[PDB]
Amino acid sequence: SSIKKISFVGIFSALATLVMFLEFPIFPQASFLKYDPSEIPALIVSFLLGPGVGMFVVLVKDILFFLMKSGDPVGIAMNAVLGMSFVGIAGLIYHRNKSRATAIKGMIVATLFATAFALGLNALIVPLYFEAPFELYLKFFPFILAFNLVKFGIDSVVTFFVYKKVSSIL
Ligand SMILES: Cc1cc2nc3c(=O)[nH]c(=O)nc-3n(C[C@H](O)[C@H](O)[C@H](O)CO)c2cc1C
Repeated sequence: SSIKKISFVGIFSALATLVMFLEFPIFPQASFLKYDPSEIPALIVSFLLGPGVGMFVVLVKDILFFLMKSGDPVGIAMNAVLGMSFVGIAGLIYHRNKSRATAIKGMIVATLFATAFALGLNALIVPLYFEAPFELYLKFFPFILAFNLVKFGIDSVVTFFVYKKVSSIL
């Protein structure tokens, strides 16, 4: 039944939006970087149903969060762009031969791409957002690499240990 999958997707974008209110800065200096575990639900959906569906969960969840927090379109756009890359790369790698090996490799390749991708965009957004010299991005660089690494690392480890316990329940 597709309605069982629509239910699953609709449920998991609702939890992805709720859990986002738990955001907090891991680094008090780079306080604009806030961690939230909202992509663990999307990565589960990506793994159990397809990369495109998991990315769709990230977009629905961030749209809903922006309407409730309209004060930050820049900081939600970057979360949306990175979350869909991370959960997209991981699911595409993994679905070519569903196993833990390509689940593990899917999340590592996705984590390192999203982090480099973050560094490239965080290189272009930080000076504009703070109306500051490129100096400041280089000052933020060690926090940016460390943060998007811990964020998508913990999201990978958590997802890895939970998402087949989720396939059993279905
Ligand atoms: C300037 C700016 C840069 C951000 N950079 C990253 C990033 O590089 N990697 C990431 O995972 N999240 C990043 N975020 C995600 C951030 O936690 C999210 O957008 C929050 O809603 C910002 O308050 C960034 C946010 C902002 C505002």
